[PDB]
Amino acid sequence: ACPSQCSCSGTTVDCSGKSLASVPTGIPTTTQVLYLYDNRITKLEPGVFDRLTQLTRLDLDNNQLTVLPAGVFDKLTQLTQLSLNDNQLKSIPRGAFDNLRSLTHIWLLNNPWDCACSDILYLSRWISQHPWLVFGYLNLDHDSARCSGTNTPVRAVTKASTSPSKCPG
Amino acid sequence: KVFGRCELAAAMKRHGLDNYRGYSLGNWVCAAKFESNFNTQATNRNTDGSTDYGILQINSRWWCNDGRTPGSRNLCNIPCSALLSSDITASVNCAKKIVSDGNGMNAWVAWRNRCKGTDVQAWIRGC
Repeated sequence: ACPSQCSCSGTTVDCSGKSLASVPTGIPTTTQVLYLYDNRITKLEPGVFDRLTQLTRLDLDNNQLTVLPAGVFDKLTQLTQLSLNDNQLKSIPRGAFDNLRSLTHIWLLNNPWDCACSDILYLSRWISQHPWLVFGYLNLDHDSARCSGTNTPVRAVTKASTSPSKCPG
Repeated sequence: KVFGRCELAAAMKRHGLDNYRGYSLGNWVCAAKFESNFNTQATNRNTDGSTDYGILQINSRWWCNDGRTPGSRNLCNIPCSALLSSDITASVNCAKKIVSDGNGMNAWVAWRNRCKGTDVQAWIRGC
């Protein structure tokens, strides 16, 4: 059973470029590649991916996300590729990437990463600890995830530069 | 085709890269040196399934289509093979697409490290 808005070849489901506002319902549990890139998704429901444990590639880039739910990638233990680039993310929640033991490629760039705020520290430290994982639009580039305003690498940000005072809410 | 430095500099000036988004000519020559040593047929297979093509090692995940990278976006709208041609036009136009703002050459890490900060116009002199 492949979702109506989506084309489906074997275990690949393709919802890219389809003017979508939300993640289609009914993605089969055996999906391994999931293209959701180039849409108008603005949010993700907690647990939207939880049952999709066979995913190896998930493209979420070029949507309009502002925040990620906590735990959103926790079940994705076989995931090797993750694109997050060209969204509107300011931070990544504490521990988003911790269960991602098969990860080899993540794309993070062209997000307004907010390096003035305390919430950025998980990510800046994660990238510091995973210098083989972060790619820009060509190859490996652990500097490609950049601070809005300054355009300096997120990886470089320390506590001394941040304040909880500058986080949302 | 493996270009000479001068011959490459002239072709890039002809295709309007001199001062493109603030970046003067030697910058583009310098970047091509480190990416491909001026070889238009340079090719590199990546672990993600994509491949890099041409004098500036442009990628098949994002920029060009080679028919063998799934989920590729072809943002430049050329076949990857147009990037292996002895005529650099397509490589230049695709380099123009990649360089969106006045910081867009940061895309080439070897450029950022080996070129930026130096006297890049040396790559243009003597011609």
